Amino acid sequence: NLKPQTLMVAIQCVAARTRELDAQLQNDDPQNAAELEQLLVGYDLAADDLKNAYEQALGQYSGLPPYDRLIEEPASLE
Amino acid sequence: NLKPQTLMVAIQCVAARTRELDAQLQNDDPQNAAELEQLLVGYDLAADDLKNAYEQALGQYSGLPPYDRLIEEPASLEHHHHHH
Repeated sequence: NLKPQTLMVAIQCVAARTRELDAQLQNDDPQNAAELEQLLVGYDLAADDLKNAYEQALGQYSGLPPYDRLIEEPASLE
Repeated sequence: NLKPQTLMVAIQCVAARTRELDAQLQNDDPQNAAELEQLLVGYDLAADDLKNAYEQALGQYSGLPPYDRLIEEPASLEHHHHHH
């Protein structure tokens, strides 16, 4: 079983890549952006599966932050 | 449970973010390098755990790719040549 710290890092990294790829779509060649757009739906499906696993972890383990905190866009970027 | 597809995305996103942090550490004047290194320890630990989970996810005759293919450095596969 994956450790809760692992779930946290995965959640954070999938959220960060999703943001980074989204940010550049506007400038990207439309052909490329369209293909990324489809990859990014796949990222969101993965993100949902990770959330479900994390919610199970929140019922098992203490000392974990709320899900919405993990995926929050960092203040220094917004 | 995590689906195989979810594990692949997680593995590849952790690897991508790891590469981004490594590039920052290699550039001039990394700020808070010790702290970037702390983040990388956690990244590495998650990566190892995800690796183990991915191996667990594979059937005996899986179609899914080797783990090493998921984490390989993209630039390492590129070749670049101008026209003569």
